[PDB]
Amino acid sequence: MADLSGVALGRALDLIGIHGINPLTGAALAGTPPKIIDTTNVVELTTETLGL
Amino acid sequence: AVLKTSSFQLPRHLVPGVWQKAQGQSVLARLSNAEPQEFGEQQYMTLTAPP
Repeated sequence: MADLSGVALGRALDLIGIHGINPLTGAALAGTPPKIIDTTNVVELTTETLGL
Repeated sequence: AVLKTSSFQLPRHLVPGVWQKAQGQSVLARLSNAEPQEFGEQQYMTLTAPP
């Protein structure tokens, strides 16, 4: 349990900075904060591009 | 008639050793190391979910 606490605080940075979700409940953070996945630069995988 | 070895009915020579097809060995004995165990059921602790 002591070891698992450290990794839970490490993982939170990615879940906040990339996704804007609260890790415990998995729900979105309330403020509509900036998150990396806000970007309009999406490449979306069709069944032709999936596998490349 | 001519005498032939046919009339003697001679026994065959036994040749030493046995010819055998090989047997496939245990994979689990090579992929998993044996742990020392005392006689009976063992119990192992697992982490079910992290905090």
